[PDB]
Amino acid sequence: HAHLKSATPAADSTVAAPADLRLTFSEGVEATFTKVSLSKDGTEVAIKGLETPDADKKTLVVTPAAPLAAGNYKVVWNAVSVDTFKSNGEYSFKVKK
Repeated sequence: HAHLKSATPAADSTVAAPADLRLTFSEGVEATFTKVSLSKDGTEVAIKGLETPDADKKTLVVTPAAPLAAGNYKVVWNAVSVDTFKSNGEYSFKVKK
């Protein structure tokens, strides 16, 4: 099972808007089969297809379709690991103007 070790922006951080979100897991994850829901104050934020840039597939990149405006974001993730276990979790962060 893939478990989330760290993310950028970090959980409970307040940051300038990030270019994308990067979730680093304890096991490789499958970008095709993993799903992420990004929302702000209870409204869906559109994202692109997911990606794992590294050979080991341990960092998942979530790219918003348009730049992130200020406010309170929630990330709900549903990972499929490279050994094909499903796991899920969630966290939040804030974007400042």
